[PDB]
Amino acid sequence: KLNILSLDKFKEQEVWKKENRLALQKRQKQKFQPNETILQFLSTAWLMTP
Amino acid sequence: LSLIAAHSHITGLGLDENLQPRPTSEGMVGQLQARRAAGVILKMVQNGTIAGRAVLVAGPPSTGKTALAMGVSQSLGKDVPFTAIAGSEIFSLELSKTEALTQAFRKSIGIKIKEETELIEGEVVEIQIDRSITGGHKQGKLTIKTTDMETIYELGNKMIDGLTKEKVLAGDVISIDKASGKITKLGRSFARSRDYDAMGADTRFVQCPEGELQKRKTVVHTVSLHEIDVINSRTQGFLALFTGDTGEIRSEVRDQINTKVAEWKEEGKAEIVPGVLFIDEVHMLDIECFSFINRALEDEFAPIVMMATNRGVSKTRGTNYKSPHGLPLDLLDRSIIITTKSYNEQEIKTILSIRAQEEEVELSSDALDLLTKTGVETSLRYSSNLISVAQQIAMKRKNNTVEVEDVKRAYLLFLDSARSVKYVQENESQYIDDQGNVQISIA
Ligand SMILES: Nc1ncnc2c1ncn2[C@@H]1O[C@H](COP(=O)(O)OP(=O)(O)O)[C@@H](O)[C@H]1O
Ligand SMILES: [Mg+2]
Repeated sequence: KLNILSLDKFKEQEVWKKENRLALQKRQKQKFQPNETILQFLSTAWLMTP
Repeated sequence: LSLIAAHSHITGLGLDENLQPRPTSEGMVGQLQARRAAGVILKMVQNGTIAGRAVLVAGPPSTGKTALAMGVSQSLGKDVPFTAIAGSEIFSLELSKTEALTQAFRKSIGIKIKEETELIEGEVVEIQIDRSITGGHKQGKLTIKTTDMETIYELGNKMIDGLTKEKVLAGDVISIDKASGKITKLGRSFARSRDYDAMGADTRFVQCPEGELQKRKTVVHTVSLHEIDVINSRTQGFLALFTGDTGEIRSEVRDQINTKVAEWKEEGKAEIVPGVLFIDEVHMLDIECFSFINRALEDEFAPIVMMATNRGVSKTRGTNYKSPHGLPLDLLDRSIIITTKSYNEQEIKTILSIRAQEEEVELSSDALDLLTKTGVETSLRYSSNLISVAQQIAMKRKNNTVEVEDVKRAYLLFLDSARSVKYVQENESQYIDDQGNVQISIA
């Protein structure tokens, strides 16, 4: 019983660690200016019908 | 960019696989011994092993020595340097004679460095550049497609700046060099959605590229040894490549460049392609130039030098004694002489016909016979020059062919050397003599 308790605790800890690593990577990927206005230029192929 | 010039009618030496000169091929007529010798020198240059040989072309005027040189140059083709200079070009004011000769010699040796580069080619799908106003951060992604694959690239700052400068749009097929970073707009894939300005300026569509988006290609950089010397002489030598004003490059630079290029060859980085240096009217060179040529031919990085002379025995410039070819015996001892002879009537006729074909002048048979007789009588070049004037006279007559009367009119209007000499001797009082006397009045 005690070992099952410890095992579920360890599983939760491992899931938390992996998710936190993924979140840190995502936060690293999102490096940009905070809450600033942005000017965007877009060009794309546009389909046409009569 | 070229026009119909004197030697524009020859595309090579016209030789068989066994170096036997054809009777008439690639624009050259006759000169069988001379053409065979020129072919031997051609094979010597193409082998690339024999260094610093000197070859002389001697003979009377209008015997085809410069034509022989042009034939050798045409047989060499591109990728093999050919430096055509005159004896008058050496005497400069910013450089010494030895320095000018050194630069001319080094202009004939080419260095090829081959590099492999990665090229991205495709038709753009979507371009998107996001930049903050009053901010330096820029973020952008593009989707470049090919017939078999499509992908999205998230761009760094420099690529974003380059694409913004190049004015890339959706309907653009462009190439990206991952090393250099230049963007080349090859063409358009479709129209620009019918905006007002630039309505129909993109009609010339180009096909979408096919295959792997990122493909490797090889690029060859060909630069002469003199250019490397000028680049490494000073920091501003790169400008000197175009402006001139190279100065007198210090000998240590040339020695170090020689060592570095030898190391490059031993390493396989660079391929050395030696060429031919051709000096028109070498009799104009000073004796100092001939001595320097004597010594500089012994260098391992020297080209093959060919010279043209027609002076026979004449006074070498810078000295007071006559020499067999206008050249000192020291230079004659280390040079092989190929000779040229006067042309027969038939050879003159076929050269005239070749020139008429090149000048797009249609000559009648009788007109060609008259031109051949005139050329034998007066000069080959005289008849060659008369062809075009006869064509113009025929055009004035509104006729598409040159007849005997047109050639007669051209002969009457334009004189040869002999007729001018006769008219001068008959009327000597009407011209200024060497003693500075002339009669202006007629009474
Ligand atoms: N063997 C030849 N074959 C074809 N054309 C020739 C030949 N020899 C001379 N010519 C022509 O006659 C002219 C002679 O010019 P050039 O070679 O400069 O005379 P030179 O030999 O006195 O320098 C050139 O325009 C050339 O086209
Ligand atoms: Mg000549």
